Amino acid sequence: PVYVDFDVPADLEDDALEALEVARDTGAVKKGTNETTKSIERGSAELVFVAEDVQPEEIVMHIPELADEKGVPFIFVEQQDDLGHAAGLEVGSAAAAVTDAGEADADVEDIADKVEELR
Amino acid sequence: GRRIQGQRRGRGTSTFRAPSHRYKADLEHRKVEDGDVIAGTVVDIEHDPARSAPVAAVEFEDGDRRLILAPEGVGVGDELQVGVSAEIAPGNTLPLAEIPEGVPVCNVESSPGDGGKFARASGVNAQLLTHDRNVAVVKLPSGEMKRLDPQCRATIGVVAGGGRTDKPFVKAGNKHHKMKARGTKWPNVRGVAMNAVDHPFGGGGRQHPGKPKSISRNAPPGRKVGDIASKRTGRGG
Amino acid sequence: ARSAYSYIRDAWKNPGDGQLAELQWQRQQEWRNEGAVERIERPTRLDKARSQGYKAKQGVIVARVSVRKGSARKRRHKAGRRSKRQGVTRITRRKDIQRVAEERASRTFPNLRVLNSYSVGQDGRQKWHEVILIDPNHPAIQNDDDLSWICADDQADRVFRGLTGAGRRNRGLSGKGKGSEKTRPSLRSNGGKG
Amino acid sequence: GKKSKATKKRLAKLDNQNSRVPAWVMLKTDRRNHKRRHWRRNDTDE
RNA sequence: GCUUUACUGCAGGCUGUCGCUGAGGACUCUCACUCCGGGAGGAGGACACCGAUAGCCGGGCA
RNA sequence: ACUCGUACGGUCACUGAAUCCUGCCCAGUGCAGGUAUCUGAACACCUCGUACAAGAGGACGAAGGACCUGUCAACGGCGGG
RNA sequence: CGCACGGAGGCGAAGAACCACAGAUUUCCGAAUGAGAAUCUCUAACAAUUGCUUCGCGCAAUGAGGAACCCCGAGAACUGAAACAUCUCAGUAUCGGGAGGAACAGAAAACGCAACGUGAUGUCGUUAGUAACCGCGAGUGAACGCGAUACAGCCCAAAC
Ligand SMILES: [Cl-]
Ligand SMILES: [Cl-]
Ligand SMILES: [Cl-]
Ligand SMILES: [K+]
Ligand SMILES: [Mg+2]
Ligand SMILES: [Mg+2]
Ligand SMILES: [Mg+2]
Ligand SMILES: [Mg+2]
Ligand SMILES: [Mg+2]
Ligand SMILES: [Mg+2]
Ligand SMILES: [Mg+2]
Ligand SMILES: [Mg+2]
Ligand SMILES: [Mg+2]
Ligand SMILES: [Mg+2]
Ligand SMILES: [Mg+2]
Ligand SMILES: [Mg+2]
Ligand SMILES: [Mg+2]
Ligand SMILES: [Mg+2]
Ligand SMILES: [Mg+2]
Ligand SMILES: [Mg+2]
Ligand SMILES: [Mg+2]
Ligand SMILES: [Mg+2]
Ligand SMILES: [Mg+2]
Ligand code: NA
Ligand code: NA
Ligand code: NA
Ligand code: NA
Ligand code: NA
Ligand code: NA
Ligand code: NA
Ligand code: NA
Ligand code: NA
Ligand code: NA
Ligand code: NA
Ligand SMILES: [Sr+2]
Ligand SMILES: [Sr+2]
Ligand SMILES: [Sr+2]
Ligand SMILES: [Sr+2]
Ligand SMILES: [Sr+2]
Ligand SMILES: [Sr+2]
Ligand SMILES: [Sr+2]
Ligand SMILES: [Sr+2]
Ligand SMILES: [Sr+2]
Ligand SMILES: [Sr+2]
Repeated sequence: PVYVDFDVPADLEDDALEALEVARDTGAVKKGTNETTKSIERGSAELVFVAEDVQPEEIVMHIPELADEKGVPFIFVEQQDDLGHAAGLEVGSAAAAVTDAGEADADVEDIADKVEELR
Repeated sequence: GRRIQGQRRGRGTSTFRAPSHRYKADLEHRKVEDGDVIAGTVVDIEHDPARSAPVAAVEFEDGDRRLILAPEGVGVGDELQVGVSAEIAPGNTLPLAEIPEGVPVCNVESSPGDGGKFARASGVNAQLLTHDRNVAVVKLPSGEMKRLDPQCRATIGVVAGGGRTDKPFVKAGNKHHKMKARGTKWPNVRGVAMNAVDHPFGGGGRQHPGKPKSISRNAPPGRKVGDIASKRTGRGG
Repeated sequence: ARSAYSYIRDAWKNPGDGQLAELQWQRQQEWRNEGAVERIERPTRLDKARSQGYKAKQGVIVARVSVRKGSARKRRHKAGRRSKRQGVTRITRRKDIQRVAEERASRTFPNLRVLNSYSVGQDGRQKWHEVILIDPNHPAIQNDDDLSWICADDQADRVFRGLTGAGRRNRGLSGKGKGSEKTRPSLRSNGGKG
Repeated sequence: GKKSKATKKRLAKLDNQNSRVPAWVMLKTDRRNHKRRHWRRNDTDE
């Protein structure tokens, strides 16, 4: 909420998570805030995911601005457990990143473009 | 020295407490959701041990039985009303806004919904003076002009039992019996009649206060006795 | 490159600036309505917790404790006292609020032992600290190479004896040289002059 | 006064403790109850 | 033990200042905070309370 | 605590039923109110000083005091010539 | 066949008594824990607070004691200063909390015989009534080092 500045529609989120699953089964993904943060810094992040139900918020606060001064696009997910399941984890995940997608390059690109229009 | 009587008071020991367990009811304005729709019948008139004045037992339409701070002229059988659209008759309770100016009121609220604070003793009453969209001015029994929220509820009429103060106690026994019903230590020994150790005015070979009686507001407890921050004293001038 | 943790750390270097400021103003409202000791699922400051020995593991607990701000709540003398000993107002306690916080927490969890604690801010009348506690009886910890040291009998009630880091710090044991003459090996052994 | 079952057991013990050192103990030990209590002269507990 | 314009201090009261504490020399506001209200909600409001310090009074007490 | 109390109350004091009455004094002391001007601490601010600091000075000035007024059914006073 | 030498009687070569180790039994109150109570009572009990958790008291923890010693907190006054306020008595007496068989401390953001030097920590001897404090009064009072004792050095957080 303090780091969230734009609302992502449920349908748009569905598109994003579906793309994440195929991204792990084809390309490559990073699970967990630490790994996600390094991707944004190293430049290998194509699309980063950030959960909105993170408590404490400190854990993710930095993403929305780190991704900006690195030109990396990000999208907000409503639930931490859905992001983790999409990434293929039994547990939840505060943040994940698509490091080089796979057969989702078109979808991801569009999703990234849709977010820009959504402010 | 030793702590003065005023200090023993604050400890709230048995001697200084009021016989609450003997008290009847915390006479507060009945709560109503809205719309005003609420009335009751006076079932009886009782003596209130805490105020030495009469109190009306009232049974409401919803079945609630509660003692009420009775104004003068209320009797068994009478129908009392409480709400925004209540009838402007003695015994009824409605916000100061709905109460026409120039009309005597009692048991006035200080903050809307508190249940009544001002003008509750025998015979007293507050005078509702000015209306407004923001404030209703009332003249309390002390003569002070009190600006209040027009939403503050109040009962119409003067409190019952007026004139109680007109008859003298005559003898100590009568005072004794009244005192026994209040949170007060009685009788009263004059400070000047005590030993120096017991009170600032104590000591001396003859009875007279040590220094002058008018004490500063800033005086600490144990010393604040006599004429507390008096703006003047005596009768002349 | 930088750890995600380093960002939580950097944010907390100035709890009155940026997002953290907004966050604190919001949380403190909820904290003021909470109890004295409140167990919490996750540390408010991950970097600090982990840095202090915390682990997302069974037997590791965290609790936020609030203690009143200010000097000693002292009762004035009721018998003869020389002017030096007649004070009340300016007297301060020798244990710091963080240490009081740690103890109040340890008492709430009789079976757990205090591992460490850290500050999470303060309003105008109280301070909050989050204490990391450990269950010395859970096998998850009895087998943890990094934490099983706290399972030793001599670590029982370590907070009440000042064995905590904040405890040792408050006992004036930081310096190994000059200034620590009356503090090491213990305040009591040095006649209580530390 | 009203005695409870326990008070009564103690009073009972106190009364039996008030017995004399049996005749045989004198012979066996080749020669005194230091706890000889009297209802009037002495005073029990409780 | 007691007294006081004895000496020296310590509580306590009053008062300024810092923190809590925010938006647009006097003022508006609401979001912290306080109170009223079962509640919805109302009043108050960056004051008050509380923490800290400074000046004044201070046989109430040592 | 007072208080299931709200000035026809309750707190703090003095005097001490009734009856006839209760003069004069506000300079000192107390209390309270006001106050142009004077005095009045700390923080912040300005000058000097110190590559910083200690420190010196300045500006502003709260309650309080000066000053003014009210008050004796306040403490008390009611003489010499 | 206790202290304890009596009377009656009994036990022991089926090896008793007696001693060592191990085990059985082990009423009621008691931290006292189902609830209450001056050691009893009433109708299934980890009461209370916690951790784990099959979220069920299922598996666990705490409580109280102990001669002093130990560690963390609160903290006098008589007294000395030929009075007394800072100072002193003294961080003493006493109080709150807590561990162990010992505690605490401990592998340098050290020392500073200033070095081309020492090398975790306690403790003992000394340094020394020295430096330092103090109505610079009365009084108060270290450390580095040195000689010894015993010696021991490691693990995380993060980077990846
Ligand atoms: Cl009366
Ligand atoms: Cl502990
Ligand atoms: Cl050396
Ligand atoms: K002394
Ligand atoms: Mg009432
Ligand atoms: Mg009268
Ligand atoms: Mg009474
Ligand atoms: Mg009298
Ligand atoms: Mg007398
Ligand atoms: Mg006498
Ligand atoms: Mg006195
Ligand atoms: Mg007289
Ligand atoms: Mg007199
Ligand atoms: Mg030792
Ligand atoms: Mg017999
Ligand atoms: Mg309230
Ligand atoms: Mg005295
Ligand atoms: Mg008389
Ligand atoms: Mg029981
Ligand atoms: Mg002396
Ligand atoms: Mg001398
Ligand atoms: Mg000393
Ligand atoms: Mg040294
Ligand atoms: Na504990
Ligand atoms: Na010291
Ligand atoms: Na007897
Ligand atoms: Na005496
Ligand atoms: Na005068
Ligand atoms: Na046994
Ligand atoms: Na148990
Ligand atoms: Na259970
Ligand atoms: Na002497
Ligand atoms: Na003397
Ligand atoms: Na001195
Ligand atoms: Sr989770
Ligand atoms: Sr009321
Ligand atoms: Sr009420
Ligand atoms: Sr007198
Ligand atoms: Sr007159
Ligand atoms: Sr324990
Ligand atoms: Sr007798
Ligand atoms: Sr008379
Ligand atoms: Sr005067
Ligand atoms: Sr060594």
